[PDB]
Amino acid sequence: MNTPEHMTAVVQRYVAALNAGDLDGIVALFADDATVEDPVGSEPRSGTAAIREFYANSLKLPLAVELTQEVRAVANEAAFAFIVSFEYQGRKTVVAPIDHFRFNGAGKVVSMRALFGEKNIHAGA
Amino acid sequence: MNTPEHMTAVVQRYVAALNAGDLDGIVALFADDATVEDPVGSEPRSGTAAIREFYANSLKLPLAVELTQEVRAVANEAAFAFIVSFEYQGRKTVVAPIDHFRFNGAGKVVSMRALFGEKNIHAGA
Repeated sequence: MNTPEHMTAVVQRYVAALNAGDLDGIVALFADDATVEDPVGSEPRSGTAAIREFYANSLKLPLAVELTQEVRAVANEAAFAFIVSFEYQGRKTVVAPIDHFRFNGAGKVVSMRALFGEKNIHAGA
Repeated sequence: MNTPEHMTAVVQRYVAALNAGDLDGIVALFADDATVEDPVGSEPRSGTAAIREFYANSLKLPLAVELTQEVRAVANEAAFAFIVSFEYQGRKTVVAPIDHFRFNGAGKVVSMRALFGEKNIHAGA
């Protein structure tokens, strides 16, 4: 049963798994036929193996991710604002997206879409 | 041409029109065949006349709306966090949703979805 409480719990488990580099913990949140479109507009990775590799690549560098506002949960859907920070060659970068999950009956994520553009990437020189 | 700058400008014009109770200014932002789903899950109002009435009802009470974070704009889509505040019978209420716009080629809004649930409605007693 998809209650706002469950969907909010899932967003928190997702954010925490990213921080820990827990690939199994992230993949376990998705339906086997789920899709990920990161960022919006590109072509969606489909299925368990594609999704795992995507995150395996994202987690090449250590990410510090945190929710910046309350999670919005309603009718099998959740949206949340957060920031992902990482350093590279002495430069600290902060990506500030808004993600959107859609859950299935079983309470698993069937689709994920990360919305952010160049104006949401904040890196120094 | 839908540039992030245009889409961000539209979100700002939308938020300002709500604050002013400028119904023509809000409706002018949408495509004639646009849809509004407020909140997510319910049934979408379709077309210019339905959309105008919806907002005419929302604007029964004076709304104070403000963007709380940067607007996320990418590939014909924009998402933003904001709060709508209003008073009623001595009670101040704050709704904290995340809206999602999808633009057409002409740069007009073809669809709007407001995502927020009971946990995003913050009223006193």
